[PDB]
Amino acid sequence: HMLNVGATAPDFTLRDQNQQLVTLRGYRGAKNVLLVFFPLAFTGICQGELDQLRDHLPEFENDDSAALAISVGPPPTHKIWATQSGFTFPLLSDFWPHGAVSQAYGVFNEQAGIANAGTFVVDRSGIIRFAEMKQPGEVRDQRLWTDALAALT
Amino acid sequence: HMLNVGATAPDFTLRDQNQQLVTLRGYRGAKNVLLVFFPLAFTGICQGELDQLRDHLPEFENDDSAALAISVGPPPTHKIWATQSGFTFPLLSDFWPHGAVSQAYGVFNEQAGIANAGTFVVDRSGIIRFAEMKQPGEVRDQRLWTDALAALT
Repeated sequence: HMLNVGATAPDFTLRDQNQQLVTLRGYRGAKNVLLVFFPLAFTGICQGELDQLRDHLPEFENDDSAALAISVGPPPTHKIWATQSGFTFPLLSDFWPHGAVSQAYGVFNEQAGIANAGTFVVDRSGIIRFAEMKQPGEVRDQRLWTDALAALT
Repeated sequence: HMLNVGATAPDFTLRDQNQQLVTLRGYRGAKNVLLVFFPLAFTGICQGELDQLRDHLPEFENDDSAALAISVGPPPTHKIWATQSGFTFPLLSDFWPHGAVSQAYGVFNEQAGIANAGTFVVDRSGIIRFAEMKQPGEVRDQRLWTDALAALT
């Protein structure tokens, strides 16, 4: 089960698609952070969700907000996928330990070994202010993410 | 340590790039099996290795032998990579549990969470007849594999 609103966002340091280290706490005091967990690269549903994030990127990656996509895939996988899909935002690798970050946020699927489609908004204080789990047969509403971020400014 | 010649090749059941199950024991009493463990899809080092396999595929995949590539990546990853590289042989997913099959063959890298570049030849009885792990920094000479399979007829 997902970490609830008001809980302290577990810290993490993960490799992005270009092998750079990205730390959640690096955004404390500066930007609200949108964490988009997704199951697998090269799958239709994740493609659609990240394509929509790509299309509305300025509403998520700006002076007040940062957007980080997270999955169990390693950087080379995310690099190729990001290049083909045109993703310029960071795709982080919760690869080894496998899904450690996903488990900390309570969005890890132990049966399949992938992250569930959970989204969080972490405020400037490192506190989770928004938490949304994707429901069966549907895509997450991203207007809801922009509004949640806009509300924290 | 890596499993060496004389040992029983641990049995496995894994999904190939097209989600079809592939078991090692299915080849016993029929074909010699080349097991090629590789670290990560979309990396130059693994590309070079599997390209060499692809370029000489008829010598490994015939009436007397089959070739299986294995790594920790999931099927969608291998599917896309196989399509881009023109790989027609099975790329199996040692994805969940993470690196289980690789750990059973003693070719799993615990620091990086990937399989080391290990190659095995399993004969019709299920015994390892060839076992070689890539000297990281040096490239695998695949004519040594063909000779290993040549001696099993």
